[PDB]
Amino acid sequence: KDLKPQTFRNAYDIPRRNLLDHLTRMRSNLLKSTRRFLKGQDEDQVHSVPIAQMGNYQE
Amino acid sequence: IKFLIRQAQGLQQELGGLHSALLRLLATNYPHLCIVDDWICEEEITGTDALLRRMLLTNNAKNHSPKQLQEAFSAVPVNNTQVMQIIEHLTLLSASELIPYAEVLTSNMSQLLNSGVPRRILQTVNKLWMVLNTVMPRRLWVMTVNALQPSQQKYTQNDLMIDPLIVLRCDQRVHRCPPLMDITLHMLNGYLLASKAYLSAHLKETEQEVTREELKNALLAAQDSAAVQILLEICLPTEEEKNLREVQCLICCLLHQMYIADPNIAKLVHFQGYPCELLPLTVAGI
Amino acid sequence: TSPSYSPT
Amino acid sequence: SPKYSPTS
Amino acid sequence: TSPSYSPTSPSYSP
Amino acid sequence: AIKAGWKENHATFMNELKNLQAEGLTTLGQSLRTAFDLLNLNRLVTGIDNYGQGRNPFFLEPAIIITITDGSKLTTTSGVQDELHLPLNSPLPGSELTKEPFRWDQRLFALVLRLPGT
Amino acid sequence: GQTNRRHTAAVPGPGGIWSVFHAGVIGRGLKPPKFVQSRNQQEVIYNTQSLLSLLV
Amino acid sequence: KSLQEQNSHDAMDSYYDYIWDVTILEYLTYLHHKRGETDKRQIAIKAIGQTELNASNPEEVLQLAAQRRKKKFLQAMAKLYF
Amino acid sequence: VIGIRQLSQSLLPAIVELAEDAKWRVRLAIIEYMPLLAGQLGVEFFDEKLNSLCMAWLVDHVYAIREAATSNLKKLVEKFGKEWAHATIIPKVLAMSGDPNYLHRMTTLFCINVLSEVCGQDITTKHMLPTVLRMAGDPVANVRFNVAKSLQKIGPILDNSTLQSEVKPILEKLTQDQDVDVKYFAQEALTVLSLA
Amino acid sequence: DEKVFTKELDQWIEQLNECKQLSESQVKSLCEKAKEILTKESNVQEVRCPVTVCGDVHGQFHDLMELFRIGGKSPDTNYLFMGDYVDRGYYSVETVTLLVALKVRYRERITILRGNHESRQITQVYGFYDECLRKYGNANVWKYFTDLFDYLPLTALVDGQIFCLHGGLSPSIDTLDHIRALDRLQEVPHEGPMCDLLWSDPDDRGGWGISPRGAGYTFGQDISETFNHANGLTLVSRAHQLVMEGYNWCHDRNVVTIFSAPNYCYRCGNQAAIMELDDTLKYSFLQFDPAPR
Amino acid sequence: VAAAPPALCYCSVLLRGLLAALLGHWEASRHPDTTHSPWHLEASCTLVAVMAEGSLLPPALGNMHEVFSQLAPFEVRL
Ligand SMILES: [Mn+2]
Ligand SMILES: [Mn+2]
Repeated sequence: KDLKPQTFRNAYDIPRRNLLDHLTRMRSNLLKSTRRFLKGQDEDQVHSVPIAQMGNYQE
Repeated sequence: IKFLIRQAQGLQQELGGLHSALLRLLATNYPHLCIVDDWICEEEITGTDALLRRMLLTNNAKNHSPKQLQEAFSAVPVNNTQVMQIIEHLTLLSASELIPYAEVLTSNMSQLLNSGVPRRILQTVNKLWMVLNTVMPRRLWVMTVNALQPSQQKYTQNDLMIDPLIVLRCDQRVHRCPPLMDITLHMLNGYLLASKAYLSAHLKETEQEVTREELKNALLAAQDSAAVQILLEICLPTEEEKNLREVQCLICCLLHQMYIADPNIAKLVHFQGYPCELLPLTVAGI
Repeated sequence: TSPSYSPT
Repeated sequence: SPKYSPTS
Repeated sequence: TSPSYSPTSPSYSP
Repeated sequence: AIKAGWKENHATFMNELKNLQAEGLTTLGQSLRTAFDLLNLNRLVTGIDNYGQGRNPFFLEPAIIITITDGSKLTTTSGVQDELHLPLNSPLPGSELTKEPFRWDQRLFALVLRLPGT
Repeated sequence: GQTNRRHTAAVPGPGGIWSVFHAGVIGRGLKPPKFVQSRNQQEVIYNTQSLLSLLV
Repeated sequence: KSLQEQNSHDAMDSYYDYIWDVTILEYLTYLHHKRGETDKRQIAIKAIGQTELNASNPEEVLQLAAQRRKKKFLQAMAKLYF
Repeated sequence: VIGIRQLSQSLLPAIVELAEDAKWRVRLAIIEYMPLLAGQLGVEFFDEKLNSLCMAWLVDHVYAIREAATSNLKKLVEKFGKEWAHATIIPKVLAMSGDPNYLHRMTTLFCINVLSEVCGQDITTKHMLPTVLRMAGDPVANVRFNVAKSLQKIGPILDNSTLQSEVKPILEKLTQDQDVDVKYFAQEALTVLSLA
Repeated sequence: DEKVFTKELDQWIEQLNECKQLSESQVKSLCEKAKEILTKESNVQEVRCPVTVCGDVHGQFHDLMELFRIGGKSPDTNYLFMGDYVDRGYYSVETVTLLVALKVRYRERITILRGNHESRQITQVYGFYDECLRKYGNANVWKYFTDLFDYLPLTALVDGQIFCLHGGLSPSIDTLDHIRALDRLQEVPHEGPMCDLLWSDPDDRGGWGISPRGAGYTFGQDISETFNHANGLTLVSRAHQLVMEGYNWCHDRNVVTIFSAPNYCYRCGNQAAIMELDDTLKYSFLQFDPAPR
Repeated sequence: VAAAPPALCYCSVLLRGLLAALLGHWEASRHPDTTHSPWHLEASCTLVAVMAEGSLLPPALGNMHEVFSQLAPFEVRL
C-alpha cells in the first residue's frame, strides 16, 4: 500500500490503459517548464487539512 | 544537408578534415538524417545497370512534366497507364532532377490509397520516395505526413518532432496497404530519433535539473514504447476480416531494428504487455 | 537509468 | 466564530 | 547477452 | 509489542491507538510479561526499589494497567492453552529479586467483551 | 427471470502541443450493457405449472 | 498441525464459509497474515465478522448455526465423494 | 489615453505569456482587450500568431472564458470581414463540432449562434445549418435543447423556404422526442418562429 | 397557467440573479411546487452523466455566482450540489431560494442534496433562523424551508459507479437498498442511519470510531474498500470537511473530499474546487478563488 | 407451504422477514393511493392470503388481503 509510484520519474509505471494520456502529460509538463516542476500528478493531501497551517504558510 | 554530405562522401579525397567534421556533427545532432538504411540504399550496386539503363532510355523521352503528371494523375481513374508510363520514366530519372516532382506524388497519394490501383504503380511510387528520401528528406517527410492525414490541419516540422505519433495518425487504408505502410514506418523511425534530438536541444536550451534528465529519459522511453504499442495494434487483425501478412512483416522488421538499438525497450514493452493474439506472430517474426 | 519497477 | 468546524 | 547474434550460432573465440 | 513509550505524546498515542490493526494472537501471558517487564525495568532504572532496606511507602510509582480482551480461549502456535501460564524464562536481569513480576504499586484491571451477536 | 490505435486516431484534445483536457479516469467507466430480460411470461406460467405438478 | 502445511488440496477459501469456530478462524487469520495471503485473510476476517456466531450468544442460535453448517458441509462431502 | 499602436507595440512582447496563464480574470481581460490589437496589427499578424490563441481560448476550461472568446470572435469577424472568417475561422469551429466533449459542442453552438447573425445568410444556410441540424440528433439532451435554442436564435436570419423545408422536420422531431425540457424548448422555438 | 407560471419563474430567477429576495407569497408558492416536485424522486436520486458536481456552499452567494461562472449556466450544464447551503452565509436565504428556484425550474438538469446543516435545530442554533427573522420579520419562510428540508433527498448515484453524499459511510448501513428502504420524511435524529449518513467523515484509521462532532462515526480505509466491493461502487464523493487545496483523495483513491466554498467563514482563505464528469465519464477539476467585492 | 399444515410454522422466519420489508416500504410510502407501487400491493395480498390459507389467521384477517386494494397505505401499515 505504501508503494507511491512515480509515474513521471519512472517509465515502468503508467500501465497500458493510461499510456497515451500520461505521455501527453509529461510532454506538456516538460514543454511548459515553469519555475516549479512537479513529479506527481495527484498530490492532493495525506490525512488532514489545517486552516491554521495554511494561514501560517500564507501572509 | 543530406545531399551535401553525400557530395562530401564522394569528394572525400580533396577535403582534408571537413568530411570528418561534418559527419561527426550530423552524427551528433541529426541522427534521423544519419540513419543507416537510407545510406546503404544510397550505396546501391556497382552492376551499373541503372547507369546503362539511364543512358540508353532517358534520351528525349517526350519531355514529361509535373503538370502533365498532374493532369493524368487527376484523371487517373480514367487513365492509369499514362501515369504508370510517366512514373516509369521518372524512375529512370536521376536523384537531382527528381526535386520538381516532389510536390505531385506526395500531395496526391490519396487516389493511390483508393482501392483498385496496381502495386506496380505503388512500388514505383515507393522507390521514387526512397530516392527523394536520400536526396531531400525533411520536406519530403512534411509533405508526406500532411498528405497522409485522413480525409485537414497542416502539421509543421517542429510539431512532428514534438509528437511523432501523428505519423501513426493515418488511414486504416494506409494500415492495410503494404508499401505505403513501409513509407509510414520510415517516417516513424526517423521522427522518433528526431524527437530524441529535439528534446535534447530543448532541455539544453531551457537551462537558462537532474530531474530534467530523468524526465527526458522517462518521456523518450514511454514515447517509443507507445509507438511500438500502436504498431502492434496495427498488426492485430480487425473485426472485418473475421496484405495483412506483408504488413506484419514490415512492422516486425521495424521492431527488430528498435530492439537491436535498445533492449531496454523490449523490457518495457513486455512489462506493459500487449495482446496475446499478437504474441505468437511477433515471436515468429522478431 | 531506471531498469525495472521502482519498489522492487 | 471561535470554531469553524461545527464541533458541537 | 548477445541481443543480435542468436543462441544457435557459433561463439567468437577470442 | 510496545507502541507508546514514556517519552511519547498524546498525538502519537492517538495515532497508534487508532491505527492498530487486528492480526495478532491471544498470547495474553507473553503480552502481560512484556508489559510488566517494562514496568519493572522502569522501576529499577529509577532505583526507588529499596531491596534489603524495607519498603518505603513514600517511594511509589502508581501504575494502572488495563487489559482489554473478549474472554476467548488462549491461542498459541503450539495450540490452545486452558490456563494463563505466565512465562518463567526472564531475560531481564534482576527479576529474581522479586517472586512476582508485578509490584504493589501496579494494579491490573481486565475488561472482557461479551456483547451478544444479536 | 433475472484500442490504442483508435485512441490515437481520435486523441489529444484538439490542442496538440498542450495537455489533454481531462485529468484521468475513475475506472472502466460507463457500465455498458444495461440489458433487460424480457423473454416471455407466457409458458413460463406453464413451466411453473410443470414444476409445481412434479412437486405435488 | 493440519493447517501448517502448504501442500493442501481442498479449497481453503471455499470452506472458510463452512468453518464456525472462532479460535480456528483466528489461527487462520494469523497464518494468512504471517504468510502474506491478503485476500484469503480478508475472507477469513469477514467470515469472523459474520453476526451469526459471536461466542457470546444465548447458545441456541449457536447450536442451530453449527447444525446448519454441519448439514451443509456433510452434503458437500456427500456431493464430492460418490 | 495612450495610442493603440504605441501600447500594442509596447505590450506585444508580453501578450502571449499573459494570454495563457493562471487567472481566468486576467485571461478574460486579455480576451476583452485583444481585438483592438488585432485591428491595429491587421489581418497578417493576428493570422500569424493570435489565431491559435483564440482557438485555445475557445477550448479553454471556464465558461466565462468561452463566452468572452465568443464575443471576441464576434468583434474579429465584424472587424475583419465575412469571407476571411469563412476562409479561416469557420473550418475551425465546424471541425471541433464533432469532438466527444459536449462542452466543446456547447462552445460550437454558441459560436454558430453569433456567426449566423454576423455572417449574412448564405454561409449560414450552406455551412453552419447542416452541421447544426446534424448535431440535432445527438444523444445528449443538453446539446439537443441547446441546438433547439440555437434554431430559435437563428431562424429570423434565414429565408422562409429553407426554414419550411428543413428546420420544420427538425423542430417537430425535437417536439416529438421524450424529454420534457427539450420538448418545451422546441415548442417555444416553434411558436416564436410561427412555423405552425 | 404553466406557461405564465414558467415565465414568472424566469422573472424570479432573473431577480434572484440580481440578488433580490422574493415575496412571502412567492416563497410559499415556490415551496409548494418544490414539495410536489421533490416527493416523487427517491432516496438514491439517480443523476446521469455528464454532470458538474459541487461541494459545500454555506450561503456564500457571491462565491456561488462565481462558481456558476466557472461551471456554466444552470440551463446548460447539469449540476449536483451536495449539501450545507443554509448556514452562516450572509445571503443564505437568497442562496437557498436560488437553489430551490433552479430545482423547480429544471427538475432534471439539477439535483440538490441534504446536508447536516439543513435541519431545524441546526438552523436555529447557527443563525439561518436569525437571518430570516431579520429579513422577512416572521418565521413563515423559516418553517417553509425547514419543511422543504424535511423532503430533500439523501444520496446521489452517478452511473452506478459514483456514490455522492455529504457525510460518509455508516456501520448501520450496508447497501443502497437499505438506503432506499430508509424513510427521509423526518428531521434528522441525533442517533441513527440518517444521522451518521449526514455526520460521518473519513480517516486513515481502519475500523470504526466515534466522531469528534458528537454525531455519527468515522470510517477507515478498509471499511470504504469493503463497502465499494460490496455494492460495486467505484468512487465515493463526499462533501462535508473543509480542505485547503479544494479537494482531497483518501483511501488510495476511493474517497474524494470536495469543498467548494472558498475562504471559509471569510477568514480561512481556502481555495475551492468542483468536479466535472464528461459524458464518457472523464473527470476534471476546476479550482477558483473568491471574487472581489 | 400453505397447503401444508405445519410448514407455515417452519417458514415463520421468511414470513417475518417479508412482513418486516412490507412494513418498511408502507412506512416509507408517501403516495396517498396504494396502487402506485404495483408489486408491493400484490406481494402483500399474496402474503396475507398465504397465512390465511395456512390457517394462522381468522377469515376476516384473510379478507384483509381483499381490502388491501382500496385501503390507504397508513391503514395497511397499522
Ligand atoms: Mn457545511
Ligand atoms: Mn455537512
